[PDB]
Amino acid sequence: NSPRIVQSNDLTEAAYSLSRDQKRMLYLFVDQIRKSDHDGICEIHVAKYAEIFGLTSAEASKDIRQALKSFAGKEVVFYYESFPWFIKPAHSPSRGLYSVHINPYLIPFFIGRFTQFRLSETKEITNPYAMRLYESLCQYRKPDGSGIVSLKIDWIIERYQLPQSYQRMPDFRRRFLQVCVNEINSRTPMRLSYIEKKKGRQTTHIVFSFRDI
DNA sequence: CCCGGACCTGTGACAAATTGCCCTCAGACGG
DNA sequence: GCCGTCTGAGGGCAATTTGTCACAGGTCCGG
Ligand SMILES: [Mg+2]
Ligand SMILES: [Mg+2]
Ligand SMILES: [Mg+2]
Ligand SMILES: [Mg+2]
Ligand SMILES: [Mg+2]
Ligand SMILES: [Mg+2]
Ligand SMILES: [Mg+2]
Ligand SMILES: [Mg+2]
Repeated sequence: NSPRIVQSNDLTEAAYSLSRDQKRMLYLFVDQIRKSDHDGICEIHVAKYAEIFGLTSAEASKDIRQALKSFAGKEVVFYYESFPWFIKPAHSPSRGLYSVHINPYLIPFFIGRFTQFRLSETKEITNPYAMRLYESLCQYRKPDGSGIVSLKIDWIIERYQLPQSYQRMPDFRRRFLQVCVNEINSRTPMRLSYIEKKKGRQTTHIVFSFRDI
C-alpha cells in the first residue's frame, strides 16, 4: 500500500529545526534517494504532492514554494558535525515541477540501526515537534507494535531544538508534551501514555509506553 | 524561631505564527 | 489557428495554535 519510509537512526536523533511542510518534503527525498541504483538531485511534482496530503494544487504550490526558500541557511548536526541541507537553490524547469540539490555528503546519513514507518502514519500530524516524537518512538517499536523508552529532557530540548521558554518546565508540559501526545493519540494508529521521572525537585526524563491499535 | 530567598507548580494574558480558505489570471494542452 | 478548460503562481483573510511572561501559591533552607 502506502510508501514505506526508512531512515538511519542518525537522522531520527539529529539536531535540526524544520517546519511541517519541510518535513513532509524531506520524507519524499529520503524515499527517492533510497530507491536508487549519487547525484542527490531529487524532484517534486505539485499535483502529486497535493494528492498525497489531500491538498489543492494552489495550496500545494504555496507550501512547496515557501518551504523551499526557507531551507536556505538551515543546517544539520549529528552528534558533532554540521552540514547544510542544500548546496544550490531550488529551481523549476517546468510548470508544476521542482528540482532540488541535496548535499551529497548527507547521503550516507540517510542510508546506513534503523527507523521505519509508513507515510500514512504521519501525514495528518500538524505540529512538527510531534512528528519528531513519533519518529523517535518508532525507532524503538517492536514487530508486534509496542515499545517502551525513557528519553532525557535535555536531550529532547537539544535534538528537537525546542524554543527557549520551554526550559521552564510548566511551559514544556503545557505547549509541547501534552499537545504532541494528544495529536499522536488522535492522528496516528498508536496509543501513547507517559510518566515523569524525577530527581529531587527537578524532572529529568519522560518514560513513554505505547501499543498499536 | 518567622523571615526573605531560591526552588518548584499551574493559570490568565497577550503577541506572533500557522492553519485551511478564498479569489485572480496567465501557462500548457486538447477538442 | 483559436479557445475552454485544467493548473498553479500570485495576492490576500479570519479563526486557532504556538511562544512568552507576570503573578498566585506550595516546599525547604539558613539566619
Ligand atoms: Mg500553507
Ligand atoms: Mg534543585
Ligand atoms: Mg518544631
Ligand atoms: Mg506576614
Ligand atoms: Mg498570508
Ligand atoms: Mg486563592
Ligand atoms: Mg510566597
Ligand atoms: Mg505548587
